[PDB]
Amino acid sequence: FIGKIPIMLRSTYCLLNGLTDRDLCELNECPLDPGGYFIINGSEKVLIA
Amino acid sequence: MIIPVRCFTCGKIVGNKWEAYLGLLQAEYTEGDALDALGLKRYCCRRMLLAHVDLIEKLLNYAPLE
Amino acid sequence: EITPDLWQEACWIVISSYFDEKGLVRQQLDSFDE
Amino acid sequence: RKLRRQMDIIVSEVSMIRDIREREIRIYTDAGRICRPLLIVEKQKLLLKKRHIDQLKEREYNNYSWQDLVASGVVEYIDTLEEETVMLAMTPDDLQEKEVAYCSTYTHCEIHPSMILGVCASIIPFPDHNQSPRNTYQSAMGKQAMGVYITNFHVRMDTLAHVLYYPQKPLVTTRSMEYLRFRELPAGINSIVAIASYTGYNQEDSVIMNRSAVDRGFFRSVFYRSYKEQESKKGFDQEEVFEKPTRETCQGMRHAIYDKLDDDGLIAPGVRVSGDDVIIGKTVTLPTKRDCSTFLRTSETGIVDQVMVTLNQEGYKFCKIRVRSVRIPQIGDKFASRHGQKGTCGIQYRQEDMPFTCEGITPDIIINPHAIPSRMTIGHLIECLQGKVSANKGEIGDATPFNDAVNVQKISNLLSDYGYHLRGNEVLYNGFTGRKITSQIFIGPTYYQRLKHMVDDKIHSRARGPIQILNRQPMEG
Amino acid sequence: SLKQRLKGKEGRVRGNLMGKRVDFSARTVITPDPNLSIDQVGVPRSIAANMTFAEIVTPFNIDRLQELVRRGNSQYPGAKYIIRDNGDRIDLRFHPKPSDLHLQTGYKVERHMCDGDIVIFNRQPTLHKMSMMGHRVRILPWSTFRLNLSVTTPYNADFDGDEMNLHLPQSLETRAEIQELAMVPRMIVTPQSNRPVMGIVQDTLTAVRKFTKRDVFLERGEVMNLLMFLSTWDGKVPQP
Amino acid sequence: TVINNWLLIEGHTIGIGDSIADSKTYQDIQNTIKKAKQDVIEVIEKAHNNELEPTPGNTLRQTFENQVNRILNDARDKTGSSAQKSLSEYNNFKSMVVSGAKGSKINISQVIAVVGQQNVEGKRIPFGFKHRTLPHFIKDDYGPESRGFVENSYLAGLTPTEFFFHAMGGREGLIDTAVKTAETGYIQRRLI
Amino acid sequence: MIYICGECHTENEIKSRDPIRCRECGYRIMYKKRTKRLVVFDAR
Amino acid sequence: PYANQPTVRITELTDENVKFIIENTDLAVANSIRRVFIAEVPIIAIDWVQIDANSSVLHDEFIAHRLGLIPLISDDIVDKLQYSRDCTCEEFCPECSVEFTLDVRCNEDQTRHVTSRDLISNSPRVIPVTSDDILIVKLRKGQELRLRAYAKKGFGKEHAKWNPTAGVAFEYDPDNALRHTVYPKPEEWPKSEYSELDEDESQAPYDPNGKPERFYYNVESCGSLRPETIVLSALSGLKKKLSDLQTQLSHEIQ
Amino acid sequence: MNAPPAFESFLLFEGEKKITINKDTKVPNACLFTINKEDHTLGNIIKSQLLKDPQVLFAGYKVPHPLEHKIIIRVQTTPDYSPQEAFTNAITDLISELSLLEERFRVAIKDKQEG
Amino acid sequence: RDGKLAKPRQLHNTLWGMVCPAETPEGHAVGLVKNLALMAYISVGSQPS
RNA sequence: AAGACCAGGCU
Ligand SMILES: [Mg+2]
Ligand SMILES: [Zn+2]
Ligand SMILES: [Zn+2]
Ligand SMILES: [Zn+2]
Repeated sequence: FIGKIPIMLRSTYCLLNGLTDRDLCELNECPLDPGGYFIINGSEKVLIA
Repeated sequence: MIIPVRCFTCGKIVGNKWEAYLGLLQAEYTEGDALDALGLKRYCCRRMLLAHVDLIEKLLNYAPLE
Repeated sequence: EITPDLWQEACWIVISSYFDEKGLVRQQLDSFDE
Repeated sequence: RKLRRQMDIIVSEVSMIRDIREREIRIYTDAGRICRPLLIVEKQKLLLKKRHIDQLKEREYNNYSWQDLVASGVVEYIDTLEEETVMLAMTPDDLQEKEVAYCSTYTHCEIHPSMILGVCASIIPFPDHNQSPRNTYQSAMGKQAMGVYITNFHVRMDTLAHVLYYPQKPLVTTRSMEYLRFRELPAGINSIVAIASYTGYNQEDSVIMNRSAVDRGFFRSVFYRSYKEQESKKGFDQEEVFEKPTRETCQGMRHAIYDKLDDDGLIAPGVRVSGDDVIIGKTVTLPTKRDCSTFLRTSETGIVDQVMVTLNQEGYKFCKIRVRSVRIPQIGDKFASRHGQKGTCGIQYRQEDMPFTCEGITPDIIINPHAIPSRMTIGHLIECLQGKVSANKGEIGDATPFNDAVNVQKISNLLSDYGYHLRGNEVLYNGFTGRKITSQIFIGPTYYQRLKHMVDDKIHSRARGPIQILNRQPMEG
Repeated sequence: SLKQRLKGKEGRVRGNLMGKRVDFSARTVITPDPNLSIDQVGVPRSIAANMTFAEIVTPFNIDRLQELVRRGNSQYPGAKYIIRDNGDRIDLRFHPKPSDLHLQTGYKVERHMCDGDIVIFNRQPTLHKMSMMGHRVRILPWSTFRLNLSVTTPYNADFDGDEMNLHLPQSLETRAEIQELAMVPRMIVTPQSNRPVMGIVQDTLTAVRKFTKRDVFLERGEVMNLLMFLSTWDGKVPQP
Repeated sequence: TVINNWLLIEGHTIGIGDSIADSKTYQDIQNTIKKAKQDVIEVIEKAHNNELEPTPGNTLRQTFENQVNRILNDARDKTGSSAQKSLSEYNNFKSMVVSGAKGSKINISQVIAVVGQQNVEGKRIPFGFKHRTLPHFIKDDYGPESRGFVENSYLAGLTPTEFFFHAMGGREGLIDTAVKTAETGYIQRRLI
Repeated sequence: MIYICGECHTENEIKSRDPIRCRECGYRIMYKKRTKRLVVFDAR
Repeated sequence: PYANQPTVRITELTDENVKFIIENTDLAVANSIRRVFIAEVPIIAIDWVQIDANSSVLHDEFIAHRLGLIPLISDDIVDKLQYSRDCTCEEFCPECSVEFTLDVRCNEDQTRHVTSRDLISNSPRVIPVTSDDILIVKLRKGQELRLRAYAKKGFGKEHAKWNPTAGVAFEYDPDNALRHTVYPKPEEWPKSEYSELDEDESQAPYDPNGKPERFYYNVESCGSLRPETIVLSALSGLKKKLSDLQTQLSHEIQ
Repeated sequence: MNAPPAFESFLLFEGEKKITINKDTKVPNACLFTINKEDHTLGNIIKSQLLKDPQVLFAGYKVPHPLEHKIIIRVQTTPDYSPQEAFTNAITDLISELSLLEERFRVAIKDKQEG
Repeated sequence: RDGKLAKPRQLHNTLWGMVCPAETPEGHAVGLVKNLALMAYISVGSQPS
């Protein structure tokens, strides 16, 4: 173990990956939410190109 | 969220017509014919049912507290 | 075989298909995944 | 190019460019290059044919998709500096066909010219009928339009969340709003807008509003404020504790009522909370005790919506509180159409005082005509006419930018069939005296947005308040 | 370092001596009100309740000031503070303190800003001296500043989310100065180009043209209505 | 007060009928735009056959651009004058422009007749690509359509290339508005 | 105190200085029940 | 120098709608009548709301607002009720309010629609008008909604929930003989349903001596009051306002 | 937060006189009536009725400010006739007309219902 | 953001189809903050082996 | 407490 890397939401290594509408609703996650942002200390952070 | 009780412009009750409108649209009425059948003559009441978005159905998918 | 001025239906069908496959944030997800 | 189109050993990622005059051939597999898809044109004919459209129309339960369209060599990704060698046709039906030819070596064709717009600019109806500065203003103001931002907002604990009571999808829509999911989360209301000078309170950029409609829930909304509070330790016995103080047995002597707190020092939800009310009673044992309790933002005058108690990373007690307040649109509140016509509410008249048609229809919003001539937002008028047609027809109008199948004469001809003046004018009666108005006023439904900026969040007054420590001058903010 | 403390903008000299933050100032959004005069400004009640003006007790106004003190800070018009001749400050906002509510000549009562007060009104880009003119306070409901629309072009203001600053002079002498020097009607003609600054704008100008054409014929009741809205009218109906 | 309360009776408005002109006016405008484009084509062909004589003190490019700009400006002015003449006495655009309340004769011309030439840095639209403005046009194309002349009006709507060129035109104004303020304020402060 | 759990909606009996984990399930998120005292709304 | 002698014709009379024509009266009279139709007609609506349990996805004052917009049958007792500010009691009594109680829980799996049918009143005369049903809220399984509500008496000036009317059509001089409006192109304007001219001509010839003389009405009721009694109540209220002015002005003269 | 309550449109705050009568010194036989907590509904009615009186030389009304609920009516009459009498007569005529209209509307309703 | 040189802020021809021409912020960042077109895709890169 | 960064509004 060398460290922790923040995970982009709905990426291939996110827990929401491949989940369906029913699963996302059970998890209290909006299916319309695109992801593509990070969660750091509870806040949502978006990297600007 | 949910159909308004009153049309904002004139004040006609459109809160009891959403289910009937959905049923008519399911019964292969077009929007214009369904609105005419429900008795919404002028465009101010027609826009209510024509442009409504029912988000309450989406809100009811999430499991509730208690 | 040519689309004979049905073009307004055709182009929006292909656009629908494109946005159904990819969506809007693919550059983010693809960049992070790679 | 053949290998790239066959996807054989060259990814469609890769751009290839031949500069003939300089005799160079450049190939880029580099990352970060921006590119867009285009249709391939062979000779004068598209490679996209009717069988492709048939399969894509049956896309469901056929596992045939955009990737299968790419693999067939029909669409190709092209980046910026490969466009220098590309001959593009704006549309197939109008530049591929033989004329007194401008060009015959077309190599690519755009999918649709409206794809040059961004996310915020794709919600503008008739953007090609407006002035570009007004399009920019609308693109900027659309990010501030209030609505339902996310469906699961009741779970989220966010500061400064605004949600609208009755969002409506636009009566006049762009073909690209379906892919922006604007139907599912609309950010505005269709409203009956009359462009007239009624009483001078809509002069400049102001708006007159109908008070009866506002009383019926027109543009009503809710504001959620979130408050974070953390139990912690720092020193050997310095610690923060959630508890209900006795008012006079702590260092922070102030007038505020502590009676609303519970046993654990947290207000239960459903309790009306006003200015100075203590939402969280937290005491720090002074190595007596120091009051670090949190208060509401002044005059927020809200109601506690949700109280949550957890453990943080370290493991101390952590508390989030969400407060709601309803906000009925007032004079100072800011409203805007989809065309850059922004304005505050000059005054609100009841239904009795609003002008009315022969059918009893009264406009929800009245805007001054002087906003139109200089700003040159004709798309606003065209939207208002198309929406008037659509509300009667029962269809939703199409305001996609570059469709030649919509023009103002055709919309007028459609409107003339419903018993209305073909240009959208209508005879209005004076609300005060009942007399007819000599001029005929342009009226119709237009999509309007309520903006984040409200007068209640901007009004401020000062008289011998807090003083800065170093300069002994009044505080900033 | 000290050089950095004194050198740039927001340094001591420019940021705290040449310009500084002040008391008795208010800011909010401006909305039109064509029923006000060109020297009047609409003020919300909350701002007028917060803002105060110190007034000296004299035998003429002692009864009114006592009534204001009895009203106190709870009811809208009353006083917030009473300042004795010795400088001690009595606060009326927390408690009735009925022994302290006595007034005598020489005291200063800080009353709430009322109708008729004189205020400097400013829009921030402040490009010429007509960007800050003295107005006369009228108290109105809701929470926006209200001003006549001919006054907009001096300030270059439009009612699209614009906020304007309000400064309240705190002394009789500075009140006289603002009244005699910077009042709006005294600033109609600019010395910059010897032209009027305020004019008839927007609906009214177009209506002026349409009203002054030859074809405009007005019936009896319409004439009586239009004459009812004249303030300088002598009361004699002209022969048609 | 009195004139607002009178305007309560007559009322004022703006609408689509205020911006739609006569079919004969439309035909005149189209004919003017056609002859203007034909004239620019003739000038281009004269330069192509090296028949254009350079004005004293000015380069061949300068005089060619001057002639084309002259032709296009004359066309836009003629079309605007025709559109203004076509206006009725009831037109609300005219009622607003004549009284001087807001708007102008060029605003009426752009609304009804022709939006006009689009300029970047006081010049006609440049060649951001190698020898062309957009990938839709051919290289070395100095015609009105390729270089940013907007043939249509706001009422009729713009084609995609004209729309992009108009966005380029408005971007310059926005940038100038955003930039000039610092210099103007610094000059004002130094003078004071 | 009665604390609704954030995952399983079981209420927990719990008191001051107790470490928060739901008795049924160990979840760490709790919500306070709406108070008993009544609040009056206008239907405006 | 004296009052009109007006006459009333009634053309259409249904449970929703009343079309009638008033002849030989002033325009100001007609405008004030149509304005009183909206703002001075008393009706009964829910005004005070207390919520006990609300686990639905809509918040408390959202539900209270919807409850307030639900029409209540006001036909009988709105003359009997006092205004709360005029009632002699300190607290809600049958002479100045009507109590409603709501208690719904969704135990069943499929979603339950809480409608106006679920509102229960202490008295039978003032059921919600829709008794399809006006939808108040939708409930998932396990969600609950319990509340009490008191209804008072008011009119449209206070709030639009006390508006008895679903739009009043009003029109006079269908053929533009008085020229109160000026058509730039008369041939482009559709003809009114009250027009008395041929299909070939656009406008009636100008009448310099005429004054507006027939007023065409169309009062559409929202269901609380019958459209026939809305007009009568409006006339009585306007007469009472004028009589109150007469009384207090006689006092001021004295 | 600065919104006045809904009832100031229609309800006296206690101490206000419903009607106030002030002489106009600019012109003889002219009076100014101030009606508190009223709007166009009543002012337009009274003005229209007053314009029918042949002995009334001037009759007009206004709302000094829409955010305030106040009516001002100016009445000028001929030398031998008091504006008070003109106002009372106008009110009585309006009441008589409304009563007749009510009776005829009731008769029309009864005739419509039983055929 | 402090550079008064206008050149990098102007809407370049090569933005056609790549960057929205209408959508930019006002103030000091006009033309310096750009939004992506609907169909624009940013290349992820690959090895040129 | 303060400092820093960021985003936005009105000219
Ligand atoms: Mg502004
Ligand atoms: Zn309606
Ligand atoms: Zn649990
Ligand atoms: Zn009672």
